[PDB]
Amino acid sequence: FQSMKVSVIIPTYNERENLEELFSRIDNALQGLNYEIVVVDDDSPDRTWEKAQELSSKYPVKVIRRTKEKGLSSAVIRGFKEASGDVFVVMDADLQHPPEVIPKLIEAIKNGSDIAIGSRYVKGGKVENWPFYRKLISKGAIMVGRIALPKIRDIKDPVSGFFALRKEVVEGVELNPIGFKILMEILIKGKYSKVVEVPFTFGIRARGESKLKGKTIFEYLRHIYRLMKWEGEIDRIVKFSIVGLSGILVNEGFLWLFVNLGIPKEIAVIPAVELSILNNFFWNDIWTFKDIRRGSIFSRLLKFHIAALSGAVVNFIVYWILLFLGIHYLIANLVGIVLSFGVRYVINRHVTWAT
Ligand SMILES: Nc1nc2c(ncn2[C@@H]2O[C@H](COP(=O)(O)OP(=O)(O)O[C@H]3O[C@H](CO)[C@@H](O)[C@H](O)[C@@H]3O)[C@@H](O)[C@H]2O)c(=O)[nH]1
Ligand SMILES: CCCCCCCCCCCC[N+](C)(C)[O-]
Ligand SMILES: CCCCCCCCCCCC[N+](C)(C)[O-]
Ligand SMILES: CCCCCCCCCCCC[N+](C)(C)[O-]
Ligand SMILES: CCCCCCCCCCCC[N+](C)(C)[O-]
Ligand SMILES: CCCCCCCCCCCC[N+](C)(C)[O-]
Ligand SMILES: [Cl-]
Ligand SMILES: [Mn+2]
Repeated sequence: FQSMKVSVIIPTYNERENLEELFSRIDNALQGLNYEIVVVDDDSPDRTWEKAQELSSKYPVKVIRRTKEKGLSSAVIRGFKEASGDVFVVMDADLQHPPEVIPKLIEAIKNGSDIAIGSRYVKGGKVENWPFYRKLISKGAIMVGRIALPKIRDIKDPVSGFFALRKEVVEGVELNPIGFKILMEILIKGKYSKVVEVPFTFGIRARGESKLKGKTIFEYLRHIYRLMKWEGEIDRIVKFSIVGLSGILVNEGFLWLFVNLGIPKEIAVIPAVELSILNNFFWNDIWTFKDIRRGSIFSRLLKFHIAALSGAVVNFIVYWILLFLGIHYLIANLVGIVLSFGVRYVINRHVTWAT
């Protein structure tokens, strides 16, 4: 069936030796299928944009040197533009991504997926010769993206550099050239309805020096912030905070009201807090999250209470922990309130008004 063309897009920088075993193993895996390889190199000081060209005699290889421009994600944007295939496959040259599972990816694409991800962390997936501290900071950094961007909540490896997509997913789509996480840009900005994750084994880099670890992590946070903006999440947070402020005022306003109406001070505290909670729920349901209301309004009210109490507990715990650590009590109080706002937001976005 793959008379339809597959472009295998490979960003390189000082990859050398691998080309031989890379192209060999790719060809073996994609035997007799219609495919091209699209190497996009940013003027390596080291030997190839042109070592790849001598292998053009043995392999269907198109080579691109960008000399004005530089960057991993940027290279893949370029590879998209220059590829002529129906299906794009993206991967690294160092053989950490095994060409032998490329068939499983395109197979997933043929079966109806718009996007097939090579995933270290789905059932079956592996990453060999890694400490578990290393593996968990990885899943940790990922979890930050899965929580901050509800759209990729169910994607266990959205930072993977190993994936396939139908050409249509990225056609007419403007992808941000900054960074290292092109897959994440696509999951947020691309056109698709089905994504699957395909287990594979992350291999040891056979040969050559490492050009990323570690520059990625800060860019990755800056990237998540850019995506949060694009997705409307930053705008929801600002409204949620504005509504939060109104709640603090309403809480005090009823508290003052109840003491001059006869009600004792610590019996008054509770109706005051409940009214502030209800106030906060009302404005969030018709403003902050007006567009993603589901089910009964009572079910959401109840869940909103869980998020409010969770916020209160987090505020309590964080505060006392910072005091024991010797932080000034006003900083401790400020961090308390901000972490409580963050946790309330997350639980509301993911539970109360989940998408
Ligand atoms: N044109 C161009 N190509 C690059 C650049 N940087 C790297 N490439 C190529 O992109 C690949 C990544 O370099 P590695 O040194 O192997 O990175 P890694 O640490 O193994 O990271 C991989 O795993 C991460 C998640 O585990 C991925 O997020 C990451 O993108 C990559 O797949 C290599 O093929 C490398 O030649 C660049 O700046 N410009
Ligand atoms: C605490 C400083 C922030 C003040 C902003 C107060 C709320 C902004 C106005 C939002 C209402 C506008 N609109 C169109 C939704 O009605
Ligand atoms: C579509 C309805 C628009 C709702 C307008 C925005 C409501 C914000 C109300 C809370 C603001 C009160 N406060 C204290 C911040 O001024
Ligand atoms: C069942 C007892 C409940 C005790 C926990 C106290 C709840 C505090 C809720 C804080 C919310 C106040 N505010 C201003 C953010 O709305
Ligand atoms: C939510 C109900 C609104 C009640 C209005 C309360 C008026 C503010 C209280 C007067 C201010 C007195 N004090 C002690 C704060 O200076
Ligand atoms: C992991 C939860 C941490 C809870 C911290 C408990 C607070 C300790 C309070 C010490 C002094 C306050 N007081 C009045 C009880 O003495
Ligand atoms: Cl709240
Ligand atoms: Mn690598």
